[PDB]
This record gives sequence, structure tokens and C-alpha cells, in this order.
Amino acid sequence: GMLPKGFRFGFSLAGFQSEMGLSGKDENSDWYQWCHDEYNIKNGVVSGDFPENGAAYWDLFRKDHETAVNIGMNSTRIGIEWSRIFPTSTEGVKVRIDRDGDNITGITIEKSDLESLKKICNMDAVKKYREIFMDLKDRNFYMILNLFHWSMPLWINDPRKREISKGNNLGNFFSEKSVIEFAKFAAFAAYSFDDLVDVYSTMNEPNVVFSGGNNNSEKKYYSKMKFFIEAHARAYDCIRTISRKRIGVIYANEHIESLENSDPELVEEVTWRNRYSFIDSIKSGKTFSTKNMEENSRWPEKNVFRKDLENRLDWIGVNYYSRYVVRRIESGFEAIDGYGFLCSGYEKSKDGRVVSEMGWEIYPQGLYDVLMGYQERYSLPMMVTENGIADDMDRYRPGFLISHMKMIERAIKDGAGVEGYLHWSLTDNFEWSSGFSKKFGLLRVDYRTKKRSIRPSALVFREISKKSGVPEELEWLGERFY
Repeated sequence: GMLPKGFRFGFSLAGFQSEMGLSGKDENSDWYQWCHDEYNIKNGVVSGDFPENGAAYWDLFRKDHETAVNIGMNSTRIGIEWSRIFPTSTEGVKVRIDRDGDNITGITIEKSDLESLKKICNMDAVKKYREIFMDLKDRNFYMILNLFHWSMPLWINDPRKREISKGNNLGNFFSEKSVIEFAKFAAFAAYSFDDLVDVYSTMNEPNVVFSGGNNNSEKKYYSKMKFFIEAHARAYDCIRTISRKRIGVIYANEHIESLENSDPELVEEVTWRNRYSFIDSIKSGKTFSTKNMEENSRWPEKNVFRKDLENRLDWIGVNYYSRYVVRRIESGFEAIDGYGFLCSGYEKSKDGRVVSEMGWEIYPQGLYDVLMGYQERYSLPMMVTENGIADDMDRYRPGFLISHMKMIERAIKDGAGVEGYLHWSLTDNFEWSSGFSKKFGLLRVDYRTKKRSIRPSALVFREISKKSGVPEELEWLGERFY
């Protein structure tokens, strides 16, 4: 047993991606409308697949939980859906919002506010989520409750009203109005589920959202990202008022590199822009300011301390899939096709590495490098909350799982405080704009019958969890991908 005893093995799940399929259809999300959009389908922006024809976890969760146990899983991260719990607006519940100029420095939810929020919530969704969380506790599951996962209620963001003349963007980013209602949602979820969860995550991969729709404007990027910082910190405070349990965030960690390691300073710049600028703000309170940016300037006013953002991060959820190689541009930087996530039309990467069915280069070395950078900068408890591959025939996933687990074992031995591993997709599910054709699951799903089928990777997973690490007789599987 290489990994420490108690190391968590499990799976991550997004509500929107896995819930619908049989009962409990939710048409009240902006992502649901994004997938049913006429322009988006005709112009190839989305696949035309529909989320309501999905894995039906809303009804089959007991079956999936037992299967998770049977393959050696003892933990999970489940994402609840804001659009399910509050189908209608919560703006009518007036709470206290403190502001220092444009800084949202505080939101306070009282017990009577929680009762008023319960009156307008969807009690059917709360009860079902409690049923899901109670079944997980019945099977001794360490439970990570993730509040937000990209999709928003239509009364928060409605893409149907948008006009394509001003850019075809989903628009699921935070404003001051959104932050206030998000704090009420965070408080209510802790008020509703705290006795059934272990830790909290305020949001999943917020950088995927605030990195888009900026028209290459760095000012719009840092300005939009500030609201996500405040969405996280205010969610943290409102949960902490109710719960004594730990609250963190789940981040998307593309491993930023330069070509043949020839530009260490550029990597430091982009790694700060894409990652540390956000985590620094909610961990130590050292954020930035957009007040003095001209529209064409690249960098923010740094060292802007905020006492209301300080110490609002208890743990870091590390999502990793591939790397991200960049070069210098007069504007700043650009990514290089043929490496990392930009391998769609590629057979092998420009480095000669295997490319997934999403067009993603397999690069387990980035996971170790991402974990070490997080450890060196923050020394916070960490959890690999997502890691997987689109692999219908399970050709690479066995070796993909082994090589990335070896990188976690090395990171731990090198000082990284990694407490568990959550593989992405226990079952195949709805992969956003790509639809159902991208199979990330350890279990394959027949979307007509909803039956789940074992891929051999699920059995390799059970062996890794049984042995508390990669046994020597399974190490050969990862050698192709180093």
C-alpha cells in the first residue's frame, strides 16, 4: 500500500450532466436552453443532443452508489443544481449586503431568511437530494457537496433573450445581483444538507466560465473574475455561519508550459493569470483591482488586500486532464496547437503522445506539476476532484488511470497533501456542448435502456483502492503515457 490509509477513492458527478433521463426533467437551467438553442444547433455550437435523455441518476442513484461500492469507492463529490432548488426567483427575500464601493464585502443571512427561502424553494428537489445524500451516508461515503457547476437558473441567466448580434455567449457569469442570490443559495443549501455532507465546494471550474466571452480583453477577464471571487467568498461566509465544516473550491488546472521549457517567465505570467490570481484572492485576501486598467492594458493593479476575502479557502479541489503550452505574443500569449487540449485533428501530439477522443493529449506529468505548485504556494489540503478520459472502448483508460495515480503517489511523497482521488464520470454522461458521444465513464451507459456496463478500467480501479495504491503488477499499464 503506497497511498496513506484513509486515502479517498471515488467519483465526481455534476447534476446537469447525469440527473435527467427518466423522471425529474429540469428545463429551468440556462445550459438546458443553451443545448436546445436553434442557432447553436444549426451552427454546430452544440451537438444537438439533449440533456433530458441522459443517465437518469435522478432515479438510478441507489444502483450507481452500490456499483461504486463494488468497485472500491468510499467517497464522492456531488453537484446540486441551483435551478432545481430555486426554480423561481429569490430576490424577494431581502437580506443585508455590505458594499465598499464596488466591492461586495459582506452578505448576512438570518434564520428567518432561511425560513422564507424554504417557503419558495422546491421541496421535492431538497427531499430527493437528501435521499441521495442519505443513501451515500448509508454506504459510508465521504461526501463533497459542490454548490455550483456552470449552469444557472433561467431567472439568473436566460440565453433565450440574448441576441447573436453581440456575440454568441452563454453568459453564465456573476454580477452583483447574481452574487447576492448565490449567497442565499449557498446559505440555504448548508441549511438544508449540512447534516448529510462532509465538506463544501462553492463552485466547480469557475475559470472555464470567466475565461470566455471577453473578446480577448484582459480588463473584461479580470473584472468578470472578481465577481466569481466575491461569489466564492460570500458563499463561504454564509455557509460558515451555518456549518463548522470545511469549505473549498474546485478549479480547472490546465498545466501551463512553454515549448521545450524555453520561457520560464512567460509560464509564471500565464500561471498567475489563469490560476493563482484567483486562488490568492480567496486564500490570503491578496487580490487585484480593475479601477485603473485601460481597456488595452494587460495586467491588474496587484497587491490589493481585502480583509473580506482573506482565509476563505479551506481546501483545493484539483481537476486535471492535460497540459497547455503557450508562446509569446505582443498582446501577451497564445496557446500552441498540437499539444495538450488542442489535439483535435491530431493523431499523435507533436510530442508523440496519445490523443484522447476529445482531442486531448495524455500528459500525466502535468498533474504532478500542478499539485506541487499548489502545495508550494498554499500548503492547503488537496483533493484530485476530477481526472478522466473520453474512451468508449476503454483502450487507454486503464493506463490513463495508472499513470495519473503514480503521479499522485510521487506528489504525496514529495510533500503534496493529496487526500483522495475522484475519477471523472462513474458513468458516461452529458458532456456539455459535445453531447453524449464523449464517454468518460468507468461504466458505459446505454441511453435507451439506462443500463450500466462495466469497463475493465472499473476493475483496475477496484484493485488500486483494494491495494491502497498502484500494485507493482499493474504499473506497466501507465508506461505508454509517461
